[PDB]
Amino acid sequence: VKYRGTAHGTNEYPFLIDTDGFSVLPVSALGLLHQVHEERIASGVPDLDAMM
Amino acid sequence: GIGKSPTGIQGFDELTLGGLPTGRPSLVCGSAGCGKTLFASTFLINGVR
Ligand SMILES: Nc1ncnc2c1ncn2[C@@H]1O[C@H](COP(=O)(O)OP(=O)(O)O)[C@@H](O)[C@H]1O
Ligand SMILES: [Mg+2]
Repeated sequence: VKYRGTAHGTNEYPFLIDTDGFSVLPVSALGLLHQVHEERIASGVPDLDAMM
Repeated sequence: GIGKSPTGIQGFDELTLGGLPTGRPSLVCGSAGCGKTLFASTFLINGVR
């Protein structure tokens, strides 16, 4: 509600109580920093794989 | 017209057409955490600087 002295999150964050305890995975922590790879994966269908 | 004191906040100043009145008291209402203390602080800081 109020954290005096610096910035912070202001939205309502759904949290969970589990065996570990408090767990909070805010949706505002996701970032678009994804290392890409040049390898290819095999679907298992030869025709579909060759189509691309 | 009446006197007005800019508060540094450009958007608020242009909304008020100059800023808060000069020589008159102003009330800032709001629950805890709304930002009244910061509003006053930037008021003073911008006025001085
Ligand atoms: N560095 C900062 N960046 C962003 N927001 C801040 C920062 N510092 C304080 N705040 C905001 O200021 C709020 C408190 O402001 P303040 O006016 O002092 O309390 P109140 O609104 O109860 O009078 C906090 O809830 C926080 O959101
Ligand atoms: Mg306050």
